[PDB]
Amino acid sequence: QVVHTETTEVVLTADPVTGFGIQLQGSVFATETLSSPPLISYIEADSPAERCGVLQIGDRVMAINGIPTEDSTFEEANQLLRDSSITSKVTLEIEFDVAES
Repeated sequence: QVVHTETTEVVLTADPVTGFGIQLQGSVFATETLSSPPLISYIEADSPAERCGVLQIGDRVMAINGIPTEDSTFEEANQLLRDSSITSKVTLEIEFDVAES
């Protein structure tokens, strides 16, 4: 159970069905804590994020498509996901903390 902590660059592509079944809450749309920054905490059983083979609940998004969000803006996160349609794909910079090997 080694302890780690790094940032990952997960580039996703808007699926022709749903697009981005993955949701990121800025500690506002969840009863668990609030007034906090935006992060990933929701994936679909058929979304590019789930099938990305490198995404899960816990990823701290703080630099998506350039926009690292300001303080806390849930609406901002959703906007970034929708702004991915422009290029058909987005690059979300997240931070993970390994705590189990």
